[PDB]
Amino acid sequence: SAGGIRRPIQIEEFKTAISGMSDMELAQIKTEIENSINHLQRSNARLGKYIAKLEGASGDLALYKDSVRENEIVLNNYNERVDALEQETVYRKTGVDMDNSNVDVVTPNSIFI
Amino acid sequence: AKGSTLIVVPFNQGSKQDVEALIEFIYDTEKNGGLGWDLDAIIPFAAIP
Amino acid sequence: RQQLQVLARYLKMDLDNGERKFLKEKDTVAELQAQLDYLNAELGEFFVN
Repeated sequence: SAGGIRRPIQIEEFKTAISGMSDMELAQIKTEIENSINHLQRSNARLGKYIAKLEGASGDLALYKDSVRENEIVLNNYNERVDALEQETVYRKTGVDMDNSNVDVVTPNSIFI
Repeated sequence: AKGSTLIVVPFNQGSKQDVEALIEFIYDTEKNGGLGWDLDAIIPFAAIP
Repeated sequence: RQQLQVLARYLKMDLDNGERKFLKEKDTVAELQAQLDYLNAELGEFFVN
């Protein structure tokens, strides 16, 4: 699918495209993005080790730092795209009177005549 | 107008007891908790359709 | 008296259950009688008979 393609996509164009799809297509995209999230989080775990190993000891440290900084920009797009999946999902679970006040029967005419 | 008064009472024409009590309530003295009046006119227009 | 009481408690037997239901019904007697006494007054003895 064109949604969740391992690279960051603009949200407003996703927020429209998500509307005109089938429910099984949304579940396929939702599965695909979560796999993409686990791919970056296991990537950031590996980048986290190479930070903590060298932080214990400044060339080839800033290059690890902007690599995990860049992954947070792409990951910020993923859970924003997952947030649009949640909002599209929840839109599809909506779609005696003795006073002569009423009838003035003191008068001969009021009865029905 | 001057000298005019109006009294509203809840009332059931249907009930015997209410009729007897109402007439007593008009003519009984103020000191026994009445009006102490004497009627000059009766207009019994009440009825149902 | 006390020896009886503890056995009644053991049997989960309520001694006063009768009188409770008795007191309840005589309250409804007075209630129906009050409604009866009213209509006798509103119609007169002769009318009802």
